[PDB]
Amino acid sequence: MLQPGVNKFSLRMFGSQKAVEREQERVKIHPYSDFRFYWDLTMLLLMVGNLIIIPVGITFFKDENTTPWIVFNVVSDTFFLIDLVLNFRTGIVVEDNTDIILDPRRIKMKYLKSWFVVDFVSSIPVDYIFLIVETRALRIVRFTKILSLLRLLRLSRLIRYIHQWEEIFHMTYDLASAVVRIVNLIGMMLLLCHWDGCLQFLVPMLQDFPDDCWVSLNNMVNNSWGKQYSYALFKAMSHMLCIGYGRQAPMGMSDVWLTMLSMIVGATCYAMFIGHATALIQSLDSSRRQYQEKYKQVEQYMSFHKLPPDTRQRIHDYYEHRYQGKMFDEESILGELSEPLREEIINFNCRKLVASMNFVTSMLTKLRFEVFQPGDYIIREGTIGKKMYFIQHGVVSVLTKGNKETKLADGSYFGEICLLRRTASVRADTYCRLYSLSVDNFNEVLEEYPMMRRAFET
Amino acid sequence: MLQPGVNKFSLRMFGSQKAVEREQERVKSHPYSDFRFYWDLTMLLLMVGNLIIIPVGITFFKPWIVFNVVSDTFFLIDLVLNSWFVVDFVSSIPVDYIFLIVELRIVRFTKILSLLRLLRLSRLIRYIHQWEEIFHMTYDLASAVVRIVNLIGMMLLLCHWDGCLQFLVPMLQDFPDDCWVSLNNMVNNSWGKQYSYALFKAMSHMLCIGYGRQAPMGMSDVWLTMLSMIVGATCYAMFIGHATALIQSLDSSRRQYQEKYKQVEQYMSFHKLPPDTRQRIHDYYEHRYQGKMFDEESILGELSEPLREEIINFNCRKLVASMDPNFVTSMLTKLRFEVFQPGDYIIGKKMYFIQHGVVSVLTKGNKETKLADGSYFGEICSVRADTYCRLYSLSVDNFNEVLEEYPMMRRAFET
Amino acid sequence: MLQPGVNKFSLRMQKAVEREQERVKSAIHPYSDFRFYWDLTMLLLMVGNLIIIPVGITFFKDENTTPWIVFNVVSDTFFLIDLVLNFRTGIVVEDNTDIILDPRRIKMKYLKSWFVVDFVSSIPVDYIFLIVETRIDRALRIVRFTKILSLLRLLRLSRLIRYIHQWEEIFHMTYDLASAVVRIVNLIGMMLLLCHWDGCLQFLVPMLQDFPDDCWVSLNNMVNNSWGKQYSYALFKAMSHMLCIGYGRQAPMGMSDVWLTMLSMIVGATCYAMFIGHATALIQSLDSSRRQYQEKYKQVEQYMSFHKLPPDTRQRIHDYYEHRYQGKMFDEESILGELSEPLREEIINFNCRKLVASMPLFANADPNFVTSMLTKLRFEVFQPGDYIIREGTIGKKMYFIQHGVVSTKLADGSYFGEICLLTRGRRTASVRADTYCRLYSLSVDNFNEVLEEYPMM
Amino acid sequence: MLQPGVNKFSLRMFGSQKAVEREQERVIHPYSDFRFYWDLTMLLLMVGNLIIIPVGITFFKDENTTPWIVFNVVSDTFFLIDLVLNFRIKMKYLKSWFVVDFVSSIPVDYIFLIVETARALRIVRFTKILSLLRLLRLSRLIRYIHQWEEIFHMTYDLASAVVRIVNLIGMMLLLCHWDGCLQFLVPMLQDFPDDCWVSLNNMVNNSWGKQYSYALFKAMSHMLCIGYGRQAPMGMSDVWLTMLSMIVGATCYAMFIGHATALIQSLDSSRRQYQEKYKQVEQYMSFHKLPPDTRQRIHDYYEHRYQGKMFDEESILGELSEPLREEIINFNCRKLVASMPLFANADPNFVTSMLTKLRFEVFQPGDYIIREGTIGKKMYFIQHGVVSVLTKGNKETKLADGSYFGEICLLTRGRRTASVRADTYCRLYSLSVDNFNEVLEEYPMMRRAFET
Ligand SMILES: COc1cc2c(cc1OC)CC(=O)N(CCCN(C)C[C@H]1Cc3cc(OC)c(OC)cc31)CC2
Repeated sequence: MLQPGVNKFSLRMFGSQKAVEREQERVKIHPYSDFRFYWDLTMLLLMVGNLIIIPVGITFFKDENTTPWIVFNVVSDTFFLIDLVLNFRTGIVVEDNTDIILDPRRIKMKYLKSWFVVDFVSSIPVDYIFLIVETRALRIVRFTKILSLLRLLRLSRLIRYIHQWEEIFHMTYDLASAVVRIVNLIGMMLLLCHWDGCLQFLVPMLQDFPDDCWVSLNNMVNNSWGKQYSYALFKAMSHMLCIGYGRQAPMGMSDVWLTMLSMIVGATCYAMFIGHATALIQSLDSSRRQYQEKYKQVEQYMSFHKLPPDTRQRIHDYYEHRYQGKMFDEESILGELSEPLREEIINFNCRKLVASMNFVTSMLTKLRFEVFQPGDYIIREGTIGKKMYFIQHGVVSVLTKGNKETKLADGSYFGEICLLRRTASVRADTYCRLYSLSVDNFNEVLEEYPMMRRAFET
Repeated sequence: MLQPGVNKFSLRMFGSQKAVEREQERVKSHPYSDFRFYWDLTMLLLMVGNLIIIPVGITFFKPWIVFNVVSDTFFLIDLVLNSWFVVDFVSSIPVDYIFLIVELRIVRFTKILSLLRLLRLSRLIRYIHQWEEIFHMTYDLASAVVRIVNLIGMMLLLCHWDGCLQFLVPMLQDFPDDCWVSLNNMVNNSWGKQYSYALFKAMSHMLCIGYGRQAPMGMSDVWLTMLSMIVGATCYAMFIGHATALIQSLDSSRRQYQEKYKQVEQYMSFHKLPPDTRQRIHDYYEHRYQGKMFDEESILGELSEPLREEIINFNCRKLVASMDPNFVTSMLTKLRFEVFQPGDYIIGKKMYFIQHGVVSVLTKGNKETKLADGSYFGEICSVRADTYCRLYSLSVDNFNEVLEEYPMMRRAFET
Repeated sequence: MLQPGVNKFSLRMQKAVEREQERVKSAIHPYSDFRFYWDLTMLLLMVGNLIIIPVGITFFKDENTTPWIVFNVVSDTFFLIDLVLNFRTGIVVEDNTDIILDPRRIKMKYLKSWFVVDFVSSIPVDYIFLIVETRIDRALRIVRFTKILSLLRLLRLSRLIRYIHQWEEIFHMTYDLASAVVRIVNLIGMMLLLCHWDGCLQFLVPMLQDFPDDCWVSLNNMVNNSWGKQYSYALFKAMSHMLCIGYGRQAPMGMSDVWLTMLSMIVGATCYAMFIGHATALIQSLDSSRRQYQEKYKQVEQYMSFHKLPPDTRQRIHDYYEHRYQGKMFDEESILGELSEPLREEIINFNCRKLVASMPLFANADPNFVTSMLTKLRFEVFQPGDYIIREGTIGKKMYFIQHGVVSTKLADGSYFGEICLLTRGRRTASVRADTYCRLYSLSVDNFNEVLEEYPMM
Repeated sequence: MLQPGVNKFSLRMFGSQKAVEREQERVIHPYSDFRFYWDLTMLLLMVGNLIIIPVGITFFKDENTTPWIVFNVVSDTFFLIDLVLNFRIKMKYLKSWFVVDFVSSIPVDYIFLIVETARALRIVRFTKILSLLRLLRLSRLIRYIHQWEEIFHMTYDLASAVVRIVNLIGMMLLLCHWDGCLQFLVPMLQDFPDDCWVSLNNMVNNSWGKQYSYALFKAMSHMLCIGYGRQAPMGMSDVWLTMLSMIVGATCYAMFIGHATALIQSLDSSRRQYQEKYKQVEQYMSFHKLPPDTRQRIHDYYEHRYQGKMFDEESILGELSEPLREEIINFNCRKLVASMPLFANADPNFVTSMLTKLRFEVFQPGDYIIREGTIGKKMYFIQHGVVSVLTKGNKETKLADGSYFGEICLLTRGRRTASVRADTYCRLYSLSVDNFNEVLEEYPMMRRAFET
């Protein structure tokens, strides 16, 4: 299973099949192996369970040496040693370059600059081994508890595993991905609040019961772990939201300093999260802002030249019925694409129109999109012929004595004459989305294409 | 009648009347029709009444039987006329009354079923968006205040929901001694006071001021105020972020003007510019752009040909005609805007058209010639500027292409 | 006298000033000195009223003392005077000299700018109401309605902001950090005025309802305390509502207090939120070229990572950027483009005459095409160790050394290999860069085209 | 060592010692190493006094013992030496901060009380007020730190960002404890009022530890806008001090949060500039109706061409100088363009010009690169991926990195003899025929060599 390649992500990370096979011959543990996926899924599950339950067990409750908590801790930590020794035989992507690092020497030397020390200190049963090497009892309990808090260093594993797997899975960068990111931020913040509540319940217990503690004043001595956890989370979330100090203001120096640090970090983190979410939602609403800026610049330009209200209203109508209220660019998007994709776009969008009438593939590279408005002349009499048109969605009425009122439907074509002084003229009935072809473009595309131009001229 | 026949908001969707007859066969095959507009308006009024009345009735005052049955009739009209199907299927029928047919806990079940009736706010969300672009006034500061007031509006109905919920939860489970009601002794006071205190706790929790006159004691109070605080603060913070972003976007053009002037400040810092020029540059930007930015070239090259023709005509018809439509029009299509500054020398291969201001001519023979709006000069193939002129330019080369492109009387023009 | 004859702000917007006189010779101009001083007198007197009236009408119960009445009536006389002077005045709006000398024109324009508010604020509605009541002749109701109708005078905020805006659009000479501080202190002034008004209201709303036991005045034992020791705590509650600190000493109890607290939380916190957003926007707009430089460097580093460049180049490019743009943007081509001619040639002259005129060929000739080719010059920045030109390479680009000394050693004002342009072939000199030499450049094509367009020399 | 010749990052400013020799030729230098050591000791002693002076003034009533006198006189002497060292350029500085530096450096309070020796208690109050006004090392520290910003900086990445927020929070905690000591000092100077908060809290004779750790709590509660403290102000000098504390704390915290959020947002800017472009393109496909397959095959092209890494190749190349563009293009393309035999014998100048005429191009698997019967227009130097060339009765021949397909019709014409197809995301380097023609017409040295 160490050989990578799964249609869920490998076929998207590597569009062609062969590249995926190339990954396989790279082996001839891999980052993209399915066994790695299963291992990291089980990891995330069990280790998030640890990050949630360990602060509850070690801060609240008594008689920690009971069988269920002990066996849970030892099995989790043994899995942690397993993945720790696995980290000495693995591979990661470096600076986005796909490097297998199947050599243990490399995955040791270059890993000797990572956070390996954090994983070392976290993934060893410090509480048990420190108790054994020592073997004042309350003081030893204090050390073993405060070092048991070091099991929460698995947040580093969580964040690194998320970072290596944030880019693997995507569906659509719309509200679906944005809500995923904001939900991840909210989950991290509630994890922080849970940790802070457990800390504010444990620091009194670590000192043993004070008389100047929030626990004594609130009489939360021997009621329940559920209510105590609920009220500690209450204090932590009130601190970050800046509601207050719960029921009573701090009374003891220990709790004064504790609430000071808790509320400073909570307020700072809440402000950071709120600003990040606001920036994310503005990025979601980015498409409207560009159009708003362009329209405000247009309005200021019209005011700078003192245009009459009729022209201003016509300009407003043209802008609202050209860009449809949110902005895009023809030139840049058609210039930042490879040849096959550009020809695919110009074929699908603009081939049915020409098919209603390799020269064509070279003529299609000169069709300029163009939108007019009702009542506006397209071609005017007395104007030298310089352009034709290819209706994509519009109805143009020819102005002629014979052609009193016509409605040219989709896929029509006019102005072709004088290509090879307009005889007539046409208006716009509805919102017509024309195309265009300058006579110079036709002359060029023809003169680099002579081997059929010798019959085109006829 | 499915025929819209609207010349006020359907005219914005389709400017010409002809498309109206097109919409005619669109009927013969409507969201913009009169009947749908009337139905949506009546349903909108009734559902606003729903959102601001039913939470009051379900929580307080444990008549109203008249209002709920008639409301359900119009909801059924929506479903038969009709993405979000189970939501309407649940919050479109009298679930509370029909639940008793299936069956104190039962009575409580009817109310929590009625709590699902609020989901039409989602229908309002979709509706309020699709009325947003059909009609508009302008993009001035006034419309922004309207948007902010509407934002405050749905956040305030959210406050109403939150207060009703915060009064209901300690009311469903009788009234425990640890509930905020028991602590405030306001068990049997007036409806006004109860609603005021509920909306007050909700207001404080979202606005992060306090809990009120007390602090949560029972587990129900703690957890209720818990989620109240988190959701209220979060939603209010995003609301304020959106409002401030919109306000800052209102005066955008001034912002880009300021950033461009800051970049010019850096540029003048680099080249050790003398203070006189460092002040003249500031004045020239204060009057050329008037502290608010635009780009004439991009806008002109972006507009459709008839529109661009309209603006260029309205700007320069009197200017050029003061010296065939096609030749003069092509000449107009090549005028550049060259706002000058007082005391700046002007001029010889270019001619100048003065739209605004006063220009002076310096010569040794005659003392000067005073010119005004519309006068043409520089016609060859030095002079000063007195006021903040807005001269127009005609480069000789551009004149050459304008002449050569039309050969009907080209040799006559060069003659 | 009514003619605008100032030499401070009318100068900024010279013969046009005489044209301003012309627009008055057709007969008060908004830019007139007397108008400006009179508007300043209203500025002071408006600030005074907006502070005193809410305190006077709320505090100092049974306000039958004479000096307050004298001050109020004289202020009302100034208000009638300035309202009637608002008739037949020039209003420069839309950056256009709309002097509207026509009485109908000034009438309609003033009727387009909160006319009815101006009348209702200017007229002493309290005095007229009391005099008509005395002419006519529930007593306590009339007593409270006296203060209620005197409260109509707070509509003068609209006039105050209108006058300051008529001056805000004039005083815009600075847009540096000083202007940001001016905007910030204006925001703080408006916010503190709202604090003062909310504090006065926190007492007025109870006061107009006498003093019920549920009001905070009763519970705080502040019924009989001094006026200062009441205003201070009222403003304390106003700021405690605005800043979202708390309800004050004790939570709201009565329905009136609860609803007033709700309204104060809204009008307080929302306005403070807009204030904070404005402050953050201004402090970020203070430093923007640094942000743009950071974005450009991030894009360049991102591109450099895209091409898997060796670390030596990844250090050389970083050094080049930090010693070329040095954390602050400058786009020479665009800035020069969007400048009118005379400023452009002035900048180019001051930059380039001493540098380029060192060698004799262009110095001898007439400086018109010389100025043109100077405007055609380009900015180039080099780094030590990189050879500017190579031996056995076609010499086509001269260099005018504005700064630094590079290798013989050439000091500032020298020139690099100008003989290559007039000759042709491969240059045999490999000049070595030794300093951060900011040079100037051109091309042989530019030289050929300037000699073609100007073949006189 | 009063000259800036140093063997550290100062060299990064001025590479060659001859460039450094210019400053040695001109030349106390602020950039000198001795001034560097003096600035570090200034920083250390300045932060020490900025933490200790407000506490020494307020809680330590009549600290007439010798240690405090020694501390104060050492500070006075060292600040005076710093002032006299900080002194041609003085006239430019003359209208700046000499009143500031004079009042900050000298012991105004101590010299004031010497000439004096209920007037005595008022003199003590004046001494305390003068020593408080002497705290202008806030401004001094701001100046000296702001000097360092231009002096040295490695990168503006996340590493420096967290440092910037840490600096802001350190300055803000400086403000916190200043306000904490103030909230005790102002009531203390009046003598403990009955209605004051200290009296209500019974914190009248408690130790320095409590009187500091709860005053700090009170003074940064108003900063985090959490509340007042144990009680409402009650006292009215107290409520005015609460006015000032509320305003300054909330306003400064608002500015600090705005600045920090803006920094963390500008930290990730390229991703935003790519997301905006992708939203624009998404609207482009929404406008001209297209099948979902084309939408997917454009999304894939962006995800494997820009990779979410938003950069503009033309602008980045242009804004660089030629003696820096040359190394980039060389490292990217010397192996590729020297691979084919015809250009291996080409002139280095001709090679570099052809490199400057090279253009980056990307393709997708299954998409034709060159077709059958089309007019040949460009040339290709494959840099990545594998390409499948199909030439009539030919199987899927697979060229690799460094190869070249399309070299035909480099100067000739005719229809395409073969059709190629991309097997992977082959990142090519295109090369148009007209560019080849123009480089040969401006380098006619080997026109006759390439004529064959
Ligand atoms: C009163 O101070 C602020 C208020 C607002 C804003 C900014 C403020 O300070 C940064 C804008 C905003 O997002 N908010 C944040 C609201 C979040 N909390 C709940 C508001 C209150 C608690 C908090 C947190 C603060 O710091 C961010 C703060 O600074 C004085 C004020 C407050 C809404 C209005």
